[PDB]
Amino acid sequence: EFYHLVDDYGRGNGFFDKFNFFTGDDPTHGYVDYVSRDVAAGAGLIGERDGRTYMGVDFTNPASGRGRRSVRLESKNTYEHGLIVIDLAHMPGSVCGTWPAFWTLGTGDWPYGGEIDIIEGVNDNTFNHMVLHTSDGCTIDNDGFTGNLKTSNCYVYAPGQDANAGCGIEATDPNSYGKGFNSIGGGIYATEITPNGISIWFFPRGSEPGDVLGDNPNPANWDTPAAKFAGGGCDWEGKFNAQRLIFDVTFCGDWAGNVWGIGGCASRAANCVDFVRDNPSAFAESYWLVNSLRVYAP
Repeated sequence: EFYHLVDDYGRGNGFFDKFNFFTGDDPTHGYVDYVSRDVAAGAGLIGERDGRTYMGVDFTNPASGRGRRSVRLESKNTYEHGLIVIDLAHMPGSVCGTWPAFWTLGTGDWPYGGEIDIIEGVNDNTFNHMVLHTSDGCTIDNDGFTGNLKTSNCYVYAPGQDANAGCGIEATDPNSYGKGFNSIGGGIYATEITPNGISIWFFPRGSEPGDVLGDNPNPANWDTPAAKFAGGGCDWEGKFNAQRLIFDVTFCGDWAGNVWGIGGCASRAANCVDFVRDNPSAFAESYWLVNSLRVYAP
């Protein structure tokens, strides 16, 4: 009643069988070499670790070619309305030069089917950033969530914002991302998509509701979400269509590479690319460790 399970991703190979591995050049122009499932398996980039599904990057070899090896998985199934719940024991760390994301992407030409970034950040970020990217004509209200609103216009080319900033909300818990998240053993991110808006809850390890992992979650009884995107400034139903789930870690590129120079990573090397190419050992923490991924429908 309210929500029922429609898709449990399981773990290991059964989990990977539910995704297509993207191998094209990075759309965000990162210094990354997305590899095939076979190559990933052969490189230790994907697998299982004590029952948890693992997806990481090459932290052994000096990089060459398109960039450091990683994987980008995009789900075979798509969902228009629903509740996506991911329980993570570990996510890519706050590593200089990286840009991990767990997100959703609509069908058709971007940004017309919408995009939802659930877990995303760069370099040595502390806080998670939850963000929507849409076509023109979608802004959100500033209430109903605990995070800090950074940009109110979800349009990817919104007038007063950096290109492709979208409408983002920054989480206030320092354990919501990277280093901190991993120090507590991770947690759960649940995101609900309805005809009236999107909500994303973050439950640090141990603080989750008793029904969040079960077969009939009821978000209506959960604590205030970390981010909520709603309001009359957007036709929620028309701005987002069927979404596929995506996991990736890219390096440098349009965001991480672009801000390398003004942050705490500037001292590691003159450029982001030089650091990522020459310091493989730095990326050992850049991996996802999934306990479960389950999608529900109303």
